[PDB]
Amino acid sequence: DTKEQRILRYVQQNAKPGDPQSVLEAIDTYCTQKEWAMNVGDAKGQIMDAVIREYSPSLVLELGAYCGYSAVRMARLLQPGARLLTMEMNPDYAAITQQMLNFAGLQDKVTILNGASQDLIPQLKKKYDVDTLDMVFLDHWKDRYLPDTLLLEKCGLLRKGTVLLADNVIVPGTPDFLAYVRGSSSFECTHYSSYLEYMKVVDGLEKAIYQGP
Ligand SMILES: O=C(NCCCCCn1ccnc1)c1cc(-c2ccc(F)cc2)cc(O)c1O
Ligand SMILES: [K+]
Ligand SMILES: [Mg+2]
Repeated sequence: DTKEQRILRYVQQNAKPGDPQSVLEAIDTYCTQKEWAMNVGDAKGQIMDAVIREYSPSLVLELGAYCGYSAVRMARLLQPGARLLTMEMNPDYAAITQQMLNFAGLQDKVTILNGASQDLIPQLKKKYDVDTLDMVFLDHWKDRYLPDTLLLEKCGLLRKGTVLLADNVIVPGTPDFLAYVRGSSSFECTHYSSYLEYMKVVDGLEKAIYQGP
């Protein structure tokens, strides 16, 4: 019995099917009262919501799904017809995320891609019929934020205005990614100071808007 299975069971028994807000509230209650887990959380989640509402992206890519908390958070605010693709290397987490989206009634808006982001990103154009991405949410291996951002550019997946939103830039931290985007004329950066999910520890989101080559 895993922590991720316990979170999914808790949602199924304490939230309303087809109600994404109740799913988010149940995950946040479980993680504050029972066991911490690496979901983006409500503090950083409110900043995510404000970014999503500002840009109303039609196609979002997420790197790292975990239990589907951030996928539910983003997908619930997407416009009819807009889509989210989420890459998850851990098959057990991918199965939890699929069941979380199904319970939230968001399954038609989100596609889980099982595998490594370094292998899946080069297949987006030809296999998944992607042209360019409107937004990317980075929440996977912290040492992969920079290489995958460089890979997205190489693959022609970024366009002028693509919004990169990165979790955990302070804790655990993404020092090479932060230094790179903040020092590059190809990105316009904004830091949103906040708190590590379910903890009185400072963390933050970085928004890095791609400006073209
Ligand atoms: O490691 C994290 N995420 C990546 C999980 C593996 C992704 C693998 N993958 C998925 C797809 N392709 C590759 C993470 C960790 C923490 C944290 C903070 C404080 C602490 F004391 C311990 C941990 C907080 C988060 O918010 C995080 O996201
Ligand atoms: K999450
Ligand atoms: Mg995170």
